[PDB]
Amino acid sequence: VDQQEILNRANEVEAPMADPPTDVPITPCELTAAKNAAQQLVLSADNMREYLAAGAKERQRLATSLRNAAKAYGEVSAELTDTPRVATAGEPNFMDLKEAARKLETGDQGASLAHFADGWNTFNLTLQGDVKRFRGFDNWEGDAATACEASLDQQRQWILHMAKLSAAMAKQAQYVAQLHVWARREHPTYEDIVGLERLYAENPSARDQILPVYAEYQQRSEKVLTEYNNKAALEPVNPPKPPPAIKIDPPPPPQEQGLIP
Amino acid sequence: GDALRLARRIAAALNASDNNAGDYGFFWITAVTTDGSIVVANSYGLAYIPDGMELPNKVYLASADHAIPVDEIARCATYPVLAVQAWAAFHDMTLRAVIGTAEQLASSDPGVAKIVLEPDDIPESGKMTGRSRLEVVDPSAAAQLADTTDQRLLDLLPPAPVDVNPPGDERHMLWFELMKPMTSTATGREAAHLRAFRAYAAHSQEIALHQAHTATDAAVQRVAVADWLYWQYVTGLLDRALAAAC
Repeated sequence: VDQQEILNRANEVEAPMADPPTDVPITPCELTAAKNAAQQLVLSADNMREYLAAGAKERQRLATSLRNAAKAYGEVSAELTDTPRVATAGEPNFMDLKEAARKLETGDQGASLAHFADGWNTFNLTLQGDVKRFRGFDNWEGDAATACEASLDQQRQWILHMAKLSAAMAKQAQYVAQLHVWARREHPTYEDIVGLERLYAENPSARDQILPVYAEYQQRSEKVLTEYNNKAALEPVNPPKPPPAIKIDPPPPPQEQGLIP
Repeated sequence: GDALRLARRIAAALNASDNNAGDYGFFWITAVTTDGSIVVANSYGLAYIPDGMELPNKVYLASADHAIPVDEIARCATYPVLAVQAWAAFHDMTLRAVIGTAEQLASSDPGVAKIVLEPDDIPESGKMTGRSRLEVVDPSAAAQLADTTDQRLLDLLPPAPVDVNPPGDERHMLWFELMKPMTSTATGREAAHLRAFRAYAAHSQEIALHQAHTATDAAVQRVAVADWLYWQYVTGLLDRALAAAC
């Protein structure tokens, strides 16, 4: 049993963990489903960021409890809710082919989403590497030591769960970026629809064979939009509340013995 | 009771190559009741009969009736089977038969004979005569066309336009725009088709207005005035139908 070990472990557990990312994920294009995915990630990252601050307050309380446990062997306004779910559209309504094309290729095409995914995946890896703060004691033994080891273990398991959720949001943003490049590949490019409209305008003599291509060009666009409405609907990330740290109150002053010779 | 054969005759006549010239999504549907009343409907817009086309004396157009609510007219837009059904529904009659080609007929079968047409069953000559389009959709307007002497034909129309120059036949574009939602089966293609057809209606009307105000021939402005009055009716019906479903 040693007091300076406890006093050091308290400072170690109270110390700053990784800074979570703060940059917002911007929608890859101007389609409604893309914006809905980006806004869901905005809400998920905001709620996660609040819950990580709550875990920081819990580690502060655990450090205070460790200091009071060390003094026993000598002398030294809202709460966390769930994440809101962006309401997403079902099968999409009719949209003009030129308009769908013009919206699909207006934006950063997934750069902000990739930066979001990079930041949250790095954050994942940093919290994973920072779990030696919650290991057992070398010299400190007994009932209070076992209770403190249990509290540290609960904080370790919560931190690892938080890392898994950070990885999940990163993979969500990555998925919407891949879905957008598939949509850019499969949907008719704007130059082709404007050129087709102009080629009907040049020879209305070809008007009886331009219409089966446009229907073809419509149908695809519509597969794209249906899939982009269905697959860019992201589940909100609901983190668990951080477990309460053990509360150890300050002890009464120690009785000096050998007193009264 | 009789004239099922006359119904299939006119049903073959609409289905000729005279006016079914590669229009994507255009088809006709002909139907007759137990009374013997003949009703037709196409799949382009509301109260549309093509240019210079006539219908026989018994024939009612389904999308052109006044005893039928405009909201259930617009509900049946571009879906001509449902149109002749709704015509029979409020007009109290039971449909004896529906004629056409079975691709068009795959939608509905409530006690209907489902008459199928083949490439020999349809002759490729239209050859039918009857009422001009103004007399089919607006016989009130066709009667005050007929009491107008050939000099006073400008009393039916609004004044001569402030532009003396012709407006420009952009109709080959607006028609195209019109055919664009007909390549879709998404919810809301009906309404977009009706908006593009309303723009085609208004431009056609302005062209007929200028055509009557610039010509000096009897039959020529009678064509132009009848065209103007027809597109006046069509623009009004499309505006009411687009407005009633917001």
